[PDB]
Amino acid sequence: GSQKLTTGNCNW
Amino acid sequence: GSHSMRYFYTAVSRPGRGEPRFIAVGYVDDTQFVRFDSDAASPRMEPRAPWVEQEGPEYWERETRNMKEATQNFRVGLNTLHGYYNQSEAGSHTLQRMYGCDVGPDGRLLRGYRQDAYDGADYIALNEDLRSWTAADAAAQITRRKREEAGEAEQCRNYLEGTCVEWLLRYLENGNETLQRADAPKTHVTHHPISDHEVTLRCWALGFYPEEISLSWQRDGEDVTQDTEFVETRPAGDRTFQKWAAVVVPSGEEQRYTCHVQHEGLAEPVTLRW
Amino acid sequence: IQKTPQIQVYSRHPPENGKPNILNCYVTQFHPPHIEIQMLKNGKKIPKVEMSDMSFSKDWSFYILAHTEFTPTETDTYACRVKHDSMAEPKTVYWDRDM
Repeated sequence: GSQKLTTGNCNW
Repeated sequence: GSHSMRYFYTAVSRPGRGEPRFIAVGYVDDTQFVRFDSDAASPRMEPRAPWVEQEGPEYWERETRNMKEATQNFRVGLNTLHGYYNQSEAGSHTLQRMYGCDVGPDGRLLRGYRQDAYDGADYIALNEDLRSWTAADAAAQITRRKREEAGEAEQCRNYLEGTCVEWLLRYLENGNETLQRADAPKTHVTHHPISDHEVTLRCWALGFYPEEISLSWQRDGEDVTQDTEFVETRPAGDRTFQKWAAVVVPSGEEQRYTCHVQHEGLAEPVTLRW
Repeated sequence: IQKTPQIQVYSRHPPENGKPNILNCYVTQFHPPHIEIQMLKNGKKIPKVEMSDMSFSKDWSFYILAHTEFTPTETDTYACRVKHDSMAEPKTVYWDRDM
């Protein structure tokens, strides 16, 4: 199962 | 013994030839079970191992959704980082990610990892304590800040400790008849005369799993020096692996030489000769 | 920084003239991930060629596996041809049955 992405963990 | 589940993301920009392509593959141990390619006619996450096929339509809908959202996010990453470095609009650039978790013989989390890379070099990785970040350079530190202020690490730890491990165990369960099983190498020696004076002796290991293996040549019972011609361990295409190791030997002293092979699937090390 | 791709060419099972087999072209150690790979029979493009998924390793370098069905013979030659930014010329490696 892959990691769901949210606005908290999608930073660059 | 011990097991791992890992995901590999890759985004590649292609200036003046479309938007960055995004590719992902999932592994449990040395077994790929999942893939995604954004250039596919219908971009979906897809099964590459039997024991995930059984998964439900909800699963796949979910995985495909993450993949499409990841291509979007990484595309931003490429554009954002491209700015940091103040790079030319010239050529292609890459953004990679590898994440996952190891569980021990007991089945408990040994460690989690979540590494990023720009243009093939470390950019920023989540530390083994799953709470701090390691920035490789000036740019990465900017990223570091953003993630700290947003609480990215905590979210990552949640998935790595919980979700990641659960899935891993489930897969280990559902695909036990192949994931838990080790295949022994099938070994033999070949004889390739170079000249009237020298010949090559090549020692083959075929059809084994997992990829970890050890081949070696000895003379009279002592190591070789020098020395053995290896090839990098290579896939056969059927989920097993291949390797050989060769030595040039005096034409007539073939008996002095023995090949020695060690692999998980062998009850005990093997000794071959010509 | 660009890493030149390494190539291995080899069959899935031991080679037996006339016996249907699978030919593999294993390409590793390259960067960037853009790459063109084709396989040649006697020196002519092979129509159907399967391409595994572009993955990568500990050092971030990429690897991929190409392969197609084939029937080895006494005379027919086989080869892999790789075009990559890191090289000015395409690179060709011919299949050797002893390797």
